[PDB]
Amino acid sequence: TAQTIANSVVDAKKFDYLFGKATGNSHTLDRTNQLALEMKRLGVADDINGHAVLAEHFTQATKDSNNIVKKYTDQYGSFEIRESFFIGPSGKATVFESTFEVMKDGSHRFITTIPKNG
Amino acid sequence: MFIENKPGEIELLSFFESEPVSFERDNISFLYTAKNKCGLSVDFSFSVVEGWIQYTVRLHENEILHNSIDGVSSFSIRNDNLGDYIYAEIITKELINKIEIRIRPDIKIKSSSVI
Repeated sequence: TAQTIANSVVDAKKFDYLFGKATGNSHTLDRTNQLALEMKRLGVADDINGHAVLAEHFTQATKDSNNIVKKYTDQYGSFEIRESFFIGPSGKATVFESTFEVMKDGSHRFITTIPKNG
Repeated sequence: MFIENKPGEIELLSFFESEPVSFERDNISFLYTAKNKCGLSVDFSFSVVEGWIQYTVRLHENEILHNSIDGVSSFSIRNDNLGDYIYAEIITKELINKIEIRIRPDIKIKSSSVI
C-alpha cells in the first residue's frame, strides 16, 4: 500500500492540501475549508485508506488521454487540466478538475485539484 | 485554471518598480511587494498554473486586509487620469467580481461583487 502512494502522481506534500491542511501563504491559495469539507462529504478519511483511494484515482486520471480539457506551455514547462469522475465511500460524487505538470521524463506531477459537484 | 493573459514581466517590473520578491516553480507563482512612506505595504501574488490572485495589506507589518480570488484567467495593467492600476474581472452567470489595485501615487484597492 504505502508504496502505491509512493508510485503515485500525488506527492506526500500534496496530501496536506487534499485534506484541507495546506495553510495559505504568498504562493499558496488557502483552500483548506473547501477541501476538508469535500473529503468528508465524499467519505474520504485522512487515514491510510483515504490516501490510497485518492492516490490511485489521481494516478489513474493521468492514464486516460481523453480527459484532458486544457493545456498550457510557457518557458517553465508544460501543464494540463484533466476532468475525472469520483464517487466516494459515502456514495456522494464529484468531478475533480486536476492540474498536472507534464514532466520531461514523461511522468505526471499532481499540482492541485478542485471538486465540482454540480 | 491557467492565467493565459497577464502583464508581461517588463510591464509588472514598471508597475512595481521591482522584480518579484520570490518565485515558486511548483505552481509558477510570483510575489510582488510595494510600500508607501507611511508604513503601509501591499503583497500581490498570483499563480499562472492554478489561476488565482492574492493580496495582503499591512500597516506597520500588521496584516489588515487579505483577499484571495480563485478562477482568474486574465488580469491586466490599466491607466486612467489617476494613474496605473492592476485590473481583474471574474464573470460567471450569476456574479461579476472586479478588483482594482493602485500603488502609485497611493496604495488603494477597490473591489466589488454584483449579481
